Amino acid sequence: SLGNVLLVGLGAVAIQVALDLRRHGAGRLGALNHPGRRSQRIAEALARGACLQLEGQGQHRWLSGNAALDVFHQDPAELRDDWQTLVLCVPADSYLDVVRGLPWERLGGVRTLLLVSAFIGANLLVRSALPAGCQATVLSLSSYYAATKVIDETQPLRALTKAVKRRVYLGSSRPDCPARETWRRVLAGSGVEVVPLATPEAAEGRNVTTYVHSPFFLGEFALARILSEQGPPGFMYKLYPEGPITPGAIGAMRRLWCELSELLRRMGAEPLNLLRFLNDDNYPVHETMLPRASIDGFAEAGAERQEYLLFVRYAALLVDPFSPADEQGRHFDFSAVPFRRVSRDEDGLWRLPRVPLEDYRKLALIVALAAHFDLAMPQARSLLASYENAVSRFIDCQGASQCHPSLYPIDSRPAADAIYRQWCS
Amino acid sequence: SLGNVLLVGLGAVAIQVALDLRRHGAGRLGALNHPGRRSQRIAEALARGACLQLEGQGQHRWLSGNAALDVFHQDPAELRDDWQTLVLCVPADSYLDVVRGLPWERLGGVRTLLLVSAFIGANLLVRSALPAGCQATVLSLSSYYAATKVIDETQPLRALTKAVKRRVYLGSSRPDCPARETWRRVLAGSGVEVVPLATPEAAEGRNVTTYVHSPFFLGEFALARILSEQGPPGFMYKLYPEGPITPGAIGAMRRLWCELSELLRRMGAEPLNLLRFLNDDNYPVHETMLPRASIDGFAEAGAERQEYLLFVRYAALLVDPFSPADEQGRHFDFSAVPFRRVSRDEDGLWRLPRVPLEDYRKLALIVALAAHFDLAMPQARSLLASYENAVSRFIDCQGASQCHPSLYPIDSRPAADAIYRQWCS
Ligand SMILES: NC(=O)c1ccc[n+]([C@@H]2O[C@H](COP(=O)([O-])OP(=O)(O)OC[C@H]3O[C@@H](n4cnc5c(N)ncnc54)[C@H](OP(=O)(O)O)[C@@H]3O)[C@@H](O)[C@H]2O)c1
Ligand SMILES: NC(=O)c1ccc[n+]([C@@H]2O[C@H](COP(=O)([O-])OP(=O)(O)OC[C@H]3O[C@@H](n4cnc5c(N)ncnc54)[C@H](OP(=O)(O)O)[C@@H]3O)[C@@H](O)[C@H]2O)c1
Ligand SMILES: N[C@@H](CCN[C@@H](Cc1cnc[nH]1)C(=O)O)C(=O)O
Repeated sequence: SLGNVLLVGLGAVAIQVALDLRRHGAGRLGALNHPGRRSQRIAEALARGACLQLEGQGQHRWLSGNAALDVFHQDPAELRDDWQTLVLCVPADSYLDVVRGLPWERLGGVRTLLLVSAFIGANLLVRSALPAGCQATVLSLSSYYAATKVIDETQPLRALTKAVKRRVYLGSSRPDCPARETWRRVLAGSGVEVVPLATPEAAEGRNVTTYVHSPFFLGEFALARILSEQGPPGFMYKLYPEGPITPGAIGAMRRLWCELSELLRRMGAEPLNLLRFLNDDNYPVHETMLPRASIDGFAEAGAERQEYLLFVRYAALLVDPFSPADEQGRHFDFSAVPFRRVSRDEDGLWRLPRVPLEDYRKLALIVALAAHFDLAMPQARSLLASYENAVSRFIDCQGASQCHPSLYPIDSRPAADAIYRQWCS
Repeated sequence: SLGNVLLVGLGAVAIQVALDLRRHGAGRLGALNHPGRRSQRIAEALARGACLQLEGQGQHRWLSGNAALDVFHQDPAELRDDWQTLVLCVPADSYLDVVRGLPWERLGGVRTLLLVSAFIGANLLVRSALPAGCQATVLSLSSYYAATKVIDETQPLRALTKAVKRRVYLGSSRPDCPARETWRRVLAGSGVEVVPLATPEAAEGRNVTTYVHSPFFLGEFALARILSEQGPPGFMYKLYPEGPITPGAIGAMRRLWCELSELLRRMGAEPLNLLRFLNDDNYPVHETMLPRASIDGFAEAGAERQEYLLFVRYAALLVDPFSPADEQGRHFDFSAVPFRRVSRDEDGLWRLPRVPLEDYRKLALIVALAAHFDLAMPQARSLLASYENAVSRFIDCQGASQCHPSLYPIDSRPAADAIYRQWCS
């Protein structure tokens, strides 16, 4: 079945998954999280008798439950060969470090490894990093299937899920993989439809953040908010000047979707209809704003129409059109997610929030991979250089000695080269 | 050059105009307001010593002043022939009525008649009703040049100008007409730029409400709010579902602009660039939402681009992007102007607000006029039909005995025919 399940990285995602895993019945449930303040707080909470707790918000409160953890490790040396399934709940830009850091000499019994938020090439990269003869199947879930946050870092085991996707996709490094069906069931428990696809890259090409975060949060407006310490953070999904969404950002979104689509075709995977994907799998609007015919025909509609429809879609979501109206006729301000900004870590060094550091690193790797398929991806590269220039000016102003080295530019070509070699086996 | 000036319709517009007239320099100032409760209060206020009182709000505090009314009539037949200039400050739907009611055969001293909110064809309609040989020049202003309101019907001659337009247009029935220059200076005193055009219809075709109110407030969503009794009233300039703006309504806007522009051309008037007119004459947005080259090139853009640009324009104006940002990074909610709705009058009868009643009437005339130039105007007719069917069902439900006669069907063909006859003269 799933056997004993080890969660790697015990954050908001891991707690949602733990709930769904305990509904399905796992056998033993463990977690490994690298040493640090969070791990320390987790161990204290578990030692005081706490359990993982998940709160569903609003119409999701039916999801609420508690789940028990059998073992927690903040030290890989105590791991023994007790685990059949590994679930990576760490940031996706850390998958390589995490897979290299795992004690595989002690994990020979692992037969499945699930990437909960994969990107194009993640399955191949993880496999290139496995030890020789490893025969764990690697599974790529397209995106994390919910929106979950740890409310209060002082209660590190309590998370709140505010939203749930209608549907996600799941590929496997092993053809016709039986494990996909198990995960379909596991996630069905929280209301999500899991669509199995014949290839990990087909699933990885349906990672929603690659298509949305890249054009919106790697641009000038977003980085200016993110790299700022004074003034209001702005809003991530509002129109200029309150947020980053402009016709030019929408054009970037269209042009990058075309590039990513061509890469997926060159790796043997069917691209997606971006508008139907956003509307049908993530969050819809009314037929008056987006006609069903326009959604289904998006890929054939021509660039100007395509960009008009994407803009309408994001404008139509500035509020939640299905939320209840207030006394005055207003709907919930769905678009007001403030931007998280740079902050100083415990060593005094400036650090970047995961938006956009994670989005930058995923795209840099996808671009470097695409060069092996002779694909230049100029729109992706333009968004990379926009991020690089903004961060470089922030180091200039702030001083290098003040900045965590994750702010410096990272070389994606070794990883791309390992991905491509793995692909050509 | 203005001589003695008779203001016809002593309401908010007239008070503002009176003060602008006095700043420039005029003769005696008279007013003609037809009988009614308002004229009764005016008469008492005048008997108690009242003046015309203008107050400018905030920025415009410098507009404030008082002006004496030298004469007040309610009965057109009591007018003496001591008037060189007439200014029609009544609703435009009453221009024909007013001109037909005046004893022109003993008003041979009138040299100028100014229509303050002239619709397409208004100049020609007014001239239609003048006696042969009448030598008065008819001037057409594209629209009233401020936003003005009598605060309290208790102090009937005290008005509040809360804002002043950027620019209006003025055309004259007399080619290269002198009095045009005089009125340009008079209104410039308020801060508006007045642009003389070569014919009356060139100016009449630059009324913004014809192009915006028609598609937005004659549609199904706006009428459902306007005819609504209970529930929140909604917002005139927000997107569906909080307001009437949808891709479909923007399509209506583009198509109606096409139809109006062809009518103007057949009438000898150069039409306008809708996008340029909205941005430069009404409220601008930043270059990143609407590039100047896109604004200037709008007429030549192609229908899909044009519709996208129009939608961007209204979406960009959901908040005032030039308003100061608050602590949270939000701008002023410029789009939350609630719909005014039907209400019972003095006699208990349901009345429609000026929006959309005056807009329906203006558009009905334009469509009837256009038929004489062999122009079907199907978009305009679809909007008229939507209004008529909605208002017709409201009468069905409430009962005609409960509805004011202004809600009943109208036939604008007799006025259309006279405009056309005068135009062919
Ligand atoms: N949360 C969401 O709703 C959401 C939405 C979309 C996508 N995602 C995806 O899911 C990922 C996880 O989100 P999350 O919210 O669960 O994150 P999170 O709460 O920050 O948790 C990640 C966990 O992994 C550990 N971790 C972080 N960085 C690591 C590294 N370099 N090496 C090893 N362990 C590390 C963390 O511990 P420390 O804090 O101690 O490092 C923490 O326990 C996101 O990064 C993204 O890829 C999540
Ligand atoms: N005020 C603005 O800011 C503004 C802005 C844009 C457009 N406009 C346009 O300009 C027009 C005038 O506006 P307003 O605000 O001044 O309206 P108002 O306050 O209604 O004033 C109209 C005045 O004319 C009188 N009147 C109406 N019909 C008449 C007739 N046939 N003969 C003589 N007097 C008559 C009214 O008397 P009763 O009340 O007794 O009928 C009233 O005193 C409006 O229709 C409006 O669409 C005004
Ligand atoms: N949040 C997602 C990215 C997709 N966001 C949604 C829009 C949205 C979310 N909240 C307010 N608007 C979208 O673009 O369709 C993720 O990170 O996976």
